[PDB]
Amino acid sequence: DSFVIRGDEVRQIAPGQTGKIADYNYKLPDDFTGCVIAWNSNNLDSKVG
Amino acid sequence: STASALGKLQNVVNQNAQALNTLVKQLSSNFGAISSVLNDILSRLDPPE
Repeated sequence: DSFVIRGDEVRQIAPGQTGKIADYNYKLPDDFTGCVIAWNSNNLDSKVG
Repeated sequence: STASALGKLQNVVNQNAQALNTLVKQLSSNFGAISSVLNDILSRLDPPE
């Protein structure tokens, strides 16, 4: 599963986490098994306009 | 006239009653949790802890 979010919000992407994105956009199960990958895109996904 | 001639049967009755009573009394203990009642724990914390 792929998407884009800000720098501060990546901490919300974890099992048993509460916040704003974790409960209204993407919710992970408490007993999640797997892995999470996050990398920077400020030089590609950020626009001057 | 004389009492305390039937110590054995009274002793048996007392032992049974005392064991049951302490078993019931053990419900109020904490065992290191934050409270002795499930409702408060459920209504004051999120699932993870």
